[PDB]
Amino acid sequence: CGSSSRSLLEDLLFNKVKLSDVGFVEAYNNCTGGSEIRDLLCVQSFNGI
Amino acid sequence: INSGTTCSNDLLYSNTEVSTGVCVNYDLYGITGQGIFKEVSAAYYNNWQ
Ligand SMILES: *[C@@H]1O[C@H](CO)[C@@H](O)[C@H](O)[C@H]1NC(C)=O
Repeated sequence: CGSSSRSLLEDLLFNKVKLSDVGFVEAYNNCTGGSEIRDLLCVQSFNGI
Repeated sequence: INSGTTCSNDLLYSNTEVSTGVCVNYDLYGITGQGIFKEVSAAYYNNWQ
């Protein structure tokens, strides 16, 4: 199947939650250029936090 | 002589040399900082903002 396996109740839990431990990585990757307007986590990450 | 309200070349370059896409240092309209110019189209600004 492949090791990316949540569950369905885990999906319902994990779709209403923006900043989980994978949303943080995929939002921190998005700081090279902004590319829509801006982000808040990029302003945090470029300030040491 | 050397004192008054009629100033001669005391103001800086104020060039129209916007360097897009790169990380630079800026002071436009009073606000200092280190960032990026990046061209885009948007129209919620007014002619006094
Ligand atoms: C990252 O950026 C891309 C394009 O800029 C966008 O499609 C995507 O939704 C962004 N993801 C996050 C988590 O901000």
